[PDB]
Amino acid sequence: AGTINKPKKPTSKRKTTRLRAKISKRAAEKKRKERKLARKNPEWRSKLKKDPGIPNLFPYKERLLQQIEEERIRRKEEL
Amino acid sequence: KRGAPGGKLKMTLGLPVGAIMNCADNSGARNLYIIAVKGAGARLNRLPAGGVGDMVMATVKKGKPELRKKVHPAVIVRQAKPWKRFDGVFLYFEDNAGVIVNPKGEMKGSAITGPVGKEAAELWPRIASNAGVVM
Amino acid sequence: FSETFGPKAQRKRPKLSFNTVDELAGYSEQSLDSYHARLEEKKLLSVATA
Amino acid sequence: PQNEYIERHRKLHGRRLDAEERARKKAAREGHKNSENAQNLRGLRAKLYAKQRHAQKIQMRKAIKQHEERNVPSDPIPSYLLDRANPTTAARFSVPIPKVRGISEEE
Amino acid sequence: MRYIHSEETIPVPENVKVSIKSRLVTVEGPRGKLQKDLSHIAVNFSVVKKGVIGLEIHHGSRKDVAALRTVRTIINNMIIGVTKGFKYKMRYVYAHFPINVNVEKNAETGCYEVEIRNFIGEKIVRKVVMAPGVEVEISKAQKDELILSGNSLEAVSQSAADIQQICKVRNKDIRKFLDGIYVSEKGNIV
Amino acid sequence: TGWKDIPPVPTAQEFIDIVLSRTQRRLPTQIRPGFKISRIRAFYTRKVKFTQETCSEKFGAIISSFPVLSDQHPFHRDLMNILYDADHFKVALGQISTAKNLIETISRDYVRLLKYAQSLYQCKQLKRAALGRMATLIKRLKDPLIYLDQVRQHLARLPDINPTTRTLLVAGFPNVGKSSFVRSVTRADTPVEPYAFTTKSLFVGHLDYKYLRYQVIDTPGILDHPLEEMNTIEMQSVTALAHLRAAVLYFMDISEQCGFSLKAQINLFKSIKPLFANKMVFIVLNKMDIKKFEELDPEMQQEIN
Amino acid sequence: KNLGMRKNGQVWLPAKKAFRPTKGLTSWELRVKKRQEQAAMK
Amino acid sequence: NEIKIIHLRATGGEVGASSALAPKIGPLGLSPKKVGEDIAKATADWKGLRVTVRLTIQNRQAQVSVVPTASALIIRALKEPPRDRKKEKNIKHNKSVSLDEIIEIARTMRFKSFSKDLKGGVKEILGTAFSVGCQVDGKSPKAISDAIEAGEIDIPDE
Amino acid sequence: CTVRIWLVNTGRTEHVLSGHKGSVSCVKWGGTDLIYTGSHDRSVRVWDAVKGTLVHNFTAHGHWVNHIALSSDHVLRTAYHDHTKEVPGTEEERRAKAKERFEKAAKIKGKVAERLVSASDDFTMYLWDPTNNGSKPVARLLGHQNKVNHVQFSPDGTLIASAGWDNSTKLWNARDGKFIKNLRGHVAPVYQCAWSADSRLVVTGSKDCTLKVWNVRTGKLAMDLPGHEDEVYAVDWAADGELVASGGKDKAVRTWRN
Amino acid sequence: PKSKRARVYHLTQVNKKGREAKERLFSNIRETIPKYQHCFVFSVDNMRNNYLKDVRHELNDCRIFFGKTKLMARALGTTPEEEQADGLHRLTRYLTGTVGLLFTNRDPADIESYFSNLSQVDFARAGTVAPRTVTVPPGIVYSTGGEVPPEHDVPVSHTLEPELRRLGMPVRMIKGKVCLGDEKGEASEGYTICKEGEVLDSRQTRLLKLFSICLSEFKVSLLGYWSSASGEVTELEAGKTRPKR
RNA sequence: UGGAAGUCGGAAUCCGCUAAGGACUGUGUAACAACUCACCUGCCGAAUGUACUAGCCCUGAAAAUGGAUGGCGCUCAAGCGU
Ligand SMILES: Nc1nc2c(ncn2[C@@H]2O[C@H](COP(=O)(O)OP(=O)(O)OP(=O)(O)O)[C@@H](O)[C@H]2O)c(=O)[nH]1
Ligand SMILES: [Mg+2]
Repeated sequence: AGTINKPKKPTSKRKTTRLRAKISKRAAEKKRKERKLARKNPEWRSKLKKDPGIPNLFPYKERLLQQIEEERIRRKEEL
Repeated sequence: KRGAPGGKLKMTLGLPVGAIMNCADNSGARNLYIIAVKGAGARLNRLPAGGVGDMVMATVKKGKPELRKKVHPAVIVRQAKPWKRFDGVFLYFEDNAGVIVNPKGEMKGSAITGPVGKEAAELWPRIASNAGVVM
Repeated sequence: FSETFGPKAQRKRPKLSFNTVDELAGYSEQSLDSYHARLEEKKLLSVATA
Repeated sequence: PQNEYIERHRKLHGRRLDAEERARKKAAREGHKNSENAQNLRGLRAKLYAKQRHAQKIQMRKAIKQHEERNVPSDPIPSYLLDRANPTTAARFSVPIPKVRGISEEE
Repeated sequence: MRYIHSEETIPVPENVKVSIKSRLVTVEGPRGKLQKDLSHIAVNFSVVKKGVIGLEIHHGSRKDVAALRTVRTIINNMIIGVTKGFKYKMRYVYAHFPINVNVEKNAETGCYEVEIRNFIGEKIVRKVVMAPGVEVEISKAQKDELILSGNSLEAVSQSAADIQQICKVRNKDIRKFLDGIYVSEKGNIV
Repeated sequence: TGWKDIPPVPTAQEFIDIVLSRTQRRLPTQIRPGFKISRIRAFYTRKVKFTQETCSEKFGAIISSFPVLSDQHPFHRDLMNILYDADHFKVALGQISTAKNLIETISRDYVRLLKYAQSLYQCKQLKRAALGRMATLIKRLKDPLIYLDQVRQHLARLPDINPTTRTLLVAGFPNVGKSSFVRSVTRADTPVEPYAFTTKSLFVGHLDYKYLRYQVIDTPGILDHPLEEMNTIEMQSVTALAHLRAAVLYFMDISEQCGFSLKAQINLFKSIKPLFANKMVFIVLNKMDIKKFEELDPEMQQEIN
Repeated sequence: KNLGMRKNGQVWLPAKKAFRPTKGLTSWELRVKKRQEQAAMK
Repeated sequence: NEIKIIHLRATGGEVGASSALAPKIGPLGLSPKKVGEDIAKATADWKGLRVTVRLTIQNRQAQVSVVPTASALIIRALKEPPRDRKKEKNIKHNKSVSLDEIIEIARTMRFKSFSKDLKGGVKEILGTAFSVGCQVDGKSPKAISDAIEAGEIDIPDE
Repeated sequence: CTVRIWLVNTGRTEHVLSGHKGSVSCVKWGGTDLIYTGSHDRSVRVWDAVKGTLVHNFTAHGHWVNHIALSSDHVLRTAYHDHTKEVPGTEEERRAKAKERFEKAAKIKGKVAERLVSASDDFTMYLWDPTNNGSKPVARLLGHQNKVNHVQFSPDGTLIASAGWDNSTKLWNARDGKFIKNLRGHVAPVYQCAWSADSRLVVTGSKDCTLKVWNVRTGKLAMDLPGHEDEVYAVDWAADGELVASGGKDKAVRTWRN
Repeated sequence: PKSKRARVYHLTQVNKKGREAKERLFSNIRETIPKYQHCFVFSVDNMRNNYLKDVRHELNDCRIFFGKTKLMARALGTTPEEEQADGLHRLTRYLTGTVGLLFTNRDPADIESYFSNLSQVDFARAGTVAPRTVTVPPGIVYSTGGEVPPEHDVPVSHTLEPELRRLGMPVRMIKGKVCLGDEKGEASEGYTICKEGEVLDSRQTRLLKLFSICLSEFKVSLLGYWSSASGEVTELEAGKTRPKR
């Protein structure tokens, strides 16, 4: 495009008070509306979230699984 | 090709759109009413105009009824407005007159009454062949 | 449309209004006669002003 | 000229001498050109380009999935109804729309 | 990621002289001398071994590490230019109007000039001026062939590109009108 | 004259893109809700009318540019019926005209509704409705547009054969020398190759004899089986023999290096003889450098005589 | 001399090496070992 | 005095195979009708079947031979009813072929096969029969090939 | 695109009839040991059932062929069984009685000539007599405004009944193919039709969940049979004339009587 | 790294083999040691190697493995604790480069006689020395490029012209015929593909293959064989001279 | 199919030899031929490939007097996060 030699009308970054107030009002209305939709949401939600686990690149993941196994066996023996 | 001829020097245009000129050949028409000029430019409010040797679009108002309901290409061969040639001579004819041709420039009729202008004679070789006086 | 004409066309046999050689010759005869009659009626039936 | 005259000229004389090389270099530059189009087109042209690229990406994903999957009617109808185009075919006396927006007399 | 140290290597032939001062590389060989300014790239030059030049970047990004490959290939191209040279063989073809190619050497510039006449019957005479250091001859072994030779690969290839781009067919079908001048072979003089 | 003056026929999606880009870029696109309702109605009515006008111009150009098979000479009409399916041709152009008429009807209906629309939202919905319905109408024409573009390219590449002039029509089996004769007497670039059906379409050249222009027509080869079993390639030659009042040069190869029996050549000549009524027929015995007529069987010579 | 044909015809280009700016950080034997504990852990 | 070999595909009991053949044999100096008659005489035992013919030409006379092919042998062994090709098209070879004559076809094809064993030759012929579309012992030739590979059906060695 | 002939006791195929370019939608076996097939490749074929070779190829239909019908179908379906309700003592007598019934139902002008009719999606029907006319059809049966789904000869062989997708059942003279009368009672496409043994009555089962009994001599709707909750797919009239069976999308068999 | 080369997914039938091919090769070799009484190692280097199919066909009683060198070395057993038979670890010193295993029951003299009498004329590969100078003449370019006389030769196909131009031949299209210079052999010298003693590169060898000119031969050099009865590896003539690892 | 040999189409798509090679991914022929791809081997030499997620950046639609992060101006900031 011929932007460098012949630039067009600039896009103003100077906000107006009316537009700022309107944007704030619409943001607050959207936030209240999404609260209402989340309240009346029929979409299913699990009781317990899926835990991502231990990353593979952690250098002591196998050892950490060893204490996990040992602690569960100890809990089974205690119970 | 359009009817505008090349190699034509600038001259005074004496016949604007709306003029009625005599019909100088034997096609059957008695006069031609100019509705358009070939090669006319574009200006606001300006009437198109033609001079001697120009092709115009003309309508027969008096003549045979067979020629009546059509638009014909015509060539202006005589004009009454004085115009200057390159040798410094201003000149004019006693009437405005033209001949009906086809878009390629062959004449509809067979003979021309009265003289024709030089500019018409060089620009249209059929009119030069059908003219008895070149003047 | 794609199997009739084009890069993927599969049509080989045309649709003919005749079956034999004599029918072809006759059909060409009345075809030319009808074409001439249509030209004659079209002829019987500088631009014009608006 | 008549019939397939450009193909006959192709048979007799060939291409320009650099046609294959220029075509190969253009096909090579297509990736840079597509990224330049994705980052530099403006407006409605950019929006249409984005939707087109989205559609081609979805179609390419479907083609790859089908090629990976290559190595592995509904309602009973009689024989005279087989191979024809048939519809899929899927107290409170309430209508499907029990309530709509009210329209005032001024509207 | 910022890489602590990255390095590239350029071997030098025995008859070649390399001088680097303030990133301005001068490469001299049997065929002559070439010179290029490389001060727009942050690089440290060194002599890591006899006949070996090392290029290193310290605490540079991936882009700064990758720029050393371009510097390596450019200096190797100057080395190949002063050792063996660069040669571009071009062919001009036509269908009906033979292309008349005249090659001359202008005395006051020292550069070669290639004049092209009768390109698809055109009355204009196209004139293309070669870069300084590019020599153009009309080949006698093969038919309708120009040979451009020099030390600078960029100069020779840009001259060949100018010769192609001056004979461009406009407003005609390129599947039918095949006249032009094309680069047919690229290689070394030696 | 020919049929090279037909403008290119776009596809369905290209057609929709072209029409909508004209509507987007040749008209103003900014209307405000605070304007007058007559102003809003005029804006959206102008959009609908302009879209219909562009569609009507394109469809009318497609319809008027293509040949009318009812108005052609019998040779040209039957040649188009052989090369192209005549039913498919007429159905494709009828679908084009039907879509044009339906687009006009939709435009009239939505302009009448936009006369009574009361807000910018309603006007916008009516405009989008009209444009979407026209787009659906164009979308159902996916196959006729492709078919008509292929037909247009082939028609532009067709030879120009005058059916009412002096013409020498060369016919026979393949590999007998028809294209060799046509190439030797004219300037036409018909290929000459040793395999059968080298020439798959009609070719035409021209010559001058006694200051008169003669046209010479080279045809594909014809085999010895009835009209129900001949394909379109041989139907081109058969249509040329049936409808062009010409001088038929039937080329015969008595050497039989064409691959066909001379019995089959005699039988094909006898079979296509009824097309030769009111026409002038010359058996041209070609390849005399290989085998002469005197070398042939006297019974065979008796049959040829 | 060069025995093969380069695709773009720039026969003066050298035999380039892979752009591996992280080359030399980890040895091969250690990577084989770490592959073994990685497979066991997975 | 040179030997020249030309391979062609011909339909048995048909003269018109020389139609496309004669454009090149004519320069060599043979009679196309004579070559077609020789081809028909050689392929008289292959009525209605496309077979490949070797033409050996030397000193301007030609001798013909019928080169066996697996598909032609399987279609012949199917024993289809005699029929005309012009009025009956789009046919399917859905009849049954017995495994013994499949082994016989493999023994005939042993000279063309590079398989080490008659079992491999039989499996090649079964694949060709699968491509043809017939049945072996009332079952699918792929299924008999799988049974032979698994060892349920024993193929004789040589 | 094939028709396979099976021997019942072994289960083995004797002949495979191939040559159709589409799905073979209908097959009939005539009393002169011929096999008639109709297919979606717009063709009807007559095959010799003894040798397995094609005899006739009729390619005059313009679309899919849905149903074909023989003039002797009613007697070939029931063999030696008749109105007497006793069977002959031996196999030779039973075969002789079956052949006599077939010849009586298939004689045309004193000679045995099985008459064939085919209905297609091109809105048309074709009447063929392969023995006396070969490949030239006896008549083009014309008048259905939509696809013709089912066709049947009358047991006495004088009438042809056709059911179309234009909600109509049409009656045809079986000798020259002339249209006689149109039966107009259905509001959805008629799927099947069937004749009574006395050739007075036609039962038609349609998509509108109804059966209708038509008297063909008065040309009028004798009986209306509602009761199917959904579309009717299969309709049959017993050879005894006692019962009419119907079934369809509602999954329940319905038997209808006087 | 957003800027990356786009990898082309291949919509073709055959996939990459993987480790299952290696396991199949291991099992096939380890089941073919005990069935055969000699195991030869043969070398074919810088050769097209397409006649190994005919070698396999003619030696139908033998078994030939032509696989990855290190894969065959690990199949036979490099170390004495890993070897499948007594002395197979001695044979693995010859498995370098392009080698093949030949399991046989025949007398070794028969194998040596076969591979000494086996000669096939072959196209040269890149890197070999040209034995004779090949120069295509000016004028009409023929299919063999002057190897056979032009009267018995056929003109080369017109589709090969851009390939010859890409390989460096200054050919052109004249009336559908590929010509070097002019149709009458004027204004252009003949083109020398290869000279005496020059090392051939892939461009020259591709030109020679396109013109169907063979400048090399297919020779199988036997390095040595292991005998199952003695447990001993006998070294052959190329086996003394070839480097070992 | 006039011709159709993996590559105008319809349907199947198996086996052998295998190191591996589709009853073929494209270019090509009137059909062949020829070239190319999938796959395999030799050379080389140590880390890569794919798909997502999170930051920052570009596009993700704009009219009409000349103008606005308040202005200058700012680029390891005079921008962004702590
Ligand atoms: N010896 C000889 N050969 C001829 C003669 N005329 C034609 N031929 C050969 O016959 C072959 C067929 O030539 P064409 O001109 O293509 O004849 P055609 O095939 O019937 O013509 P088309 O089918 O229309 O292309 C050519 O390849 C020639 O070699 C002739 O007069 N003498
Ligand atoms: Mg020919």
